Amino acid sequence: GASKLRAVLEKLKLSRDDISTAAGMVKGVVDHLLLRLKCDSAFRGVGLLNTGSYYEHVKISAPNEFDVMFKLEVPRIQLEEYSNTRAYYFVKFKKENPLSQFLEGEILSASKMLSKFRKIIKEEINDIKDTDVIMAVTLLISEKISVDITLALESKSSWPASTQEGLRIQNWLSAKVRKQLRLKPFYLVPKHQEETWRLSFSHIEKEILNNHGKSKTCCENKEEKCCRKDCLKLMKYLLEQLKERFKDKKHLDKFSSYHVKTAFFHVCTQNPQDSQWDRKDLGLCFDNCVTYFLQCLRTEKLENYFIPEFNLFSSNLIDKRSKEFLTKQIEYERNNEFPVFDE
Ligand SMILES: Cc1cc(Cl)c(-c2cc(C(=O)O)c3[nH]cnc3c2)cc1F
Ligand SMILES: [Zn+2]
Repeated sequence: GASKLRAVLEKLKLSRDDISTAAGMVKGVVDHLLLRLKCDSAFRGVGLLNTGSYYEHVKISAPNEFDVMFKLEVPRIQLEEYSNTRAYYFVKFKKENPLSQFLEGEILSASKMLSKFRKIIKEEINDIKDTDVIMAVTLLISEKISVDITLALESKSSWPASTQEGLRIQNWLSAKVRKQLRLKPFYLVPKHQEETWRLSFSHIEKEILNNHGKSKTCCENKEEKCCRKDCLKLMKYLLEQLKERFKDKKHLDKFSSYHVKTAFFHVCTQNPQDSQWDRKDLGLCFDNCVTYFLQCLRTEKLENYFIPEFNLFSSNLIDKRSKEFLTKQIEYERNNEFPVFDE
């Protein structure tokens, strides 16, 4: 039952001290690269974007994966939507800006900026090579710790129209809160071909996770302890284990913590009351997350949390057989009392 899930979470709590030291190994490399990129004309206004829990600047995507986001303040920015994709945009300017070396008429080239960014990193990684670190931009600190670095364009302007019906937290976190979060900046990340940038809102996650209840006092006292974070921790861990178990057959390579997070938060909108997340119902709640995620896998529909018209589970992004492989693996883990959590 819930007892089994609790022992998994307690096991995960002890490995938190090893990924706090690993977060430090990542922070040293990132601070070294930041003062290196800041001396450059193009990356003069480069800064670190705080997205997670460790130092705020470092995030976690898998047992050894780390996510770092380098922001770049881009004032006087005009966005042009690409072929009604709702998430992808061309970057255009409204004077003598430092970003001028990557322009092609009016369109700011993503590949041209990511080339200079990647080269400076590849250059200082060989400079301070007395700390084992090798190669959007992925590094590997001491044959174990993997770190994915992302160059983001910060826009302090209002969120584009595609987001209007996104962040449906009004009935959970409130309308007052949605308005305040929508006052925060948004980020543009190069696309994974065209010179387009994708809307990123990863920085908003830390805001909601540390203030996740309908009640302001959620998880501040024993009498109001919910199982929201625990369901996300268990949903994330389930995929990490499945990805490790089938790293041999490549079908789970496209699926990430991002898909697990999106689906979990959609269940938060679905279940806005803290009573729908009681700590005694850990098993029941985790299953509702598993069921919605399996419904997403089967229907080939997982909506971006900030852009409803953008499908993360589109045939274009992830193939149907990759989705059916995860559907049958999870369905099995559900029908075998989760043996991937065996200890
Ligand atoms: C409630 C909520 C839910 C989600 Cl899913 C995200 C979020 C968004 C992006 C993004 O690119 O837009 C992510 N990219 C990597 N992890 C990400 C997490 C932020 C939130 F505030
Ligand atoms: Zn809570």
